[PDB]
Amino acid sequence: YVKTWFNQPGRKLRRRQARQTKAAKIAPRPVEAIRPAVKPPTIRYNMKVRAGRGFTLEELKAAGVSRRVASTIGIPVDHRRRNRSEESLQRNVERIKVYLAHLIVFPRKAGQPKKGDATDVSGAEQTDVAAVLPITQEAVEEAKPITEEAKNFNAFSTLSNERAYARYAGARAAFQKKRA
Amino acid sequence: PTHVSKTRKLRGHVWRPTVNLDRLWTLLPNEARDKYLGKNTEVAPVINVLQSGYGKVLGKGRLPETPVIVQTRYVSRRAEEKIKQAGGVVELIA
Amino acid sequence: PGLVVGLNKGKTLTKRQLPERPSRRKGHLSKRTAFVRSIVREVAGFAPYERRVMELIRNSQDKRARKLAKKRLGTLKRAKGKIEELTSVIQSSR
RNA sequence: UCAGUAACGGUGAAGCGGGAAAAGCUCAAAUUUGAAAUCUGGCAACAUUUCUUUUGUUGUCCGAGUUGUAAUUUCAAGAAGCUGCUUUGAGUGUAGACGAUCGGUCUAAGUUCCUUGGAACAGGACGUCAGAGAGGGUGAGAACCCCGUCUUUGGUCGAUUGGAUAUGCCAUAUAAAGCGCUUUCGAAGAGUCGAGUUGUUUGCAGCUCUAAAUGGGUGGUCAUCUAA
RNA sequence: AUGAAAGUGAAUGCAGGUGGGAACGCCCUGGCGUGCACCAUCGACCGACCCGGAAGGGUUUGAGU
RNA sequence: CUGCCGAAGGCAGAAACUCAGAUCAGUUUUAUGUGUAAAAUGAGAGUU
Repeated sequence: YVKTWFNQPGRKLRRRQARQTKAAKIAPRPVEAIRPAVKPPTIRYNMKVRAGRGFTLEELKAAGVSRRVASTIGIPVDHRRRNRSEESLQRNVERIKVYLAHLIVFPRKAGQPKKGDATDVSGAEQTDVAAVLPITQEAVEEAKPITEEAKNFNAFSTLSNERAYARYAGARAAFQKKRA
Repeated sequence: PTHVSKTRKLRGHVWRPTVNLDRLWTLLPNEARDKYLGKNTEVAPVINVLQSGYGKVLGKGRLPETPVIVQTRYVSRRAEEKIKQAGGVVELIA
Repeated sequence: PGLVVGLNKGKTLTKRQLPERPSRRKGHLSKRTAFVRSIVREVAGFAPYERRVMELIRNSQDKRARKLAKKRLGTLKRAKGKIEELTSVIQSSR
């Protein structure tokens, strides 16, 4: 059994046409939805930022948009993800805020901009999200002045201590519980 | 190419990557080296080997006397006071 | 300590208290289902091996009682879960 | 890609990472109890159609159904009060534009002269078209004889439609829904999980036995999921 | 890079010296410098092994700086 | 198809660099008893 790749240009052309057909069908709105900024879950990749599946309920509520209408206006919602730190919270919150600020909603039934809509909608144009919302990387630290207490601070001497504390943590954990 | 083979004449014949301090200044761009190396500035340049893809920094090479802050998870034993004798400090990143 | 190694190893950030997830709740004992479980209990009775445990406990041979209960169920935690329940029924009957 | 790595004794992954594509949901478990509000079928009209061939609407009768059909709820929650802001059609014709399917139909210029030859579609001379010098046929190598080819992501015919825009008519909201609070409760799947044993390549099956409700599963007291 | 593994994890001395050594230069054939690569030596450093409580001591070790 | 090199009962060739040598010899002399050592003749000899 062998799997040959003689249809690689054909697959590439078909995917491009499918993207083109998708764009033509839903032209008023961007062809890619808004995605949250999310950090990979490992020690090898926790220094980067990538695109998550969707926002969380806490982020949606903090931004002020309900989880019901969020799907309608094009904001994917993830019910599994949870925010364990405010740093991620206001990070995804400001992603939604800039999305909403740049967002224009065509009024339904074309009678009046009922509450949340756009008065002038003639400026419709299909633009990708990445241009308006360019996902970034972790902020690289710029040059800072020398810190004196850090200068006195050795470095890995500490990592040796808390390491030895960690390895023999059960050793003294026993010691206290047995003598108490 | 079959034509240049041997049978055409046989016819009928039957995770923790590491970096040494010699390469620490290489990580900073050319602009940072030009605007911080070899001169005396109150603010010191910072090197983040973690953002460059390095887990630990090891101790092979020398350094110019320009102070520099090294952000890393693990640091080598006498590489620390290699920074300190060079005038910089290793500030450990989490 | 904002450190890579230690009992509190890792980065230091502002921790947020997560909202309560409803699927974490399962296993709780509602008052209505507890009442209904009482009604079926008094209308159905107990299984044959339960009756043997009553006899064993009323004879006060608890070691054999827990041994046979573990043999019947399969796990010590289930055996203990039985024992406390049928002893709890015992003083109610008394 | 991890990776021919972990693992097993030659077999041989998966997590993470980068991409292609993205869309979420529905029940059982709670009383509508001031009202079975639900549904198939028979009969009679009204319709509508890719269609006299399709699909429905209303009225009436019988039946199903209280051993539970409707509405609300599915754990991301949710219900019950409380609150003051916001939102609303499972409709029916007319017109233009915007696409697409089917087939109908439209296309630029030598057959001029001399030699060879059965035949010129060959050679030479004099010319033309080209958004068309791809290909095929014609008595030998034909852009200009013919079909086609470019124009064509188009003009012209008709018949359909798919979605929107403008416009008209019906609907009935005495309602329904979203959001912030609780002085509230929060029902969640059993011969099923699980254990012992035998069999197959943890997973599955046979058999003995057989659960629980902050319980159960998974990973090294903690973390994460909520099966049958 | 080493270690069974946790792990640690490299120019002392021009990134160490000695001799040979290609080529080059200097004169005045040879001598002189000069020394690539490479080869003989050679000390240090990274470790695993041992002693010491990091310094220091081994003449053990790795197709190591 | 032609040419060149060419065995074996650890070989032949290829590449990388020594010394213009006393560097080797299916050899003969000289000395000590077929072994060893230090004149003849021939050859550019070699090392991983």
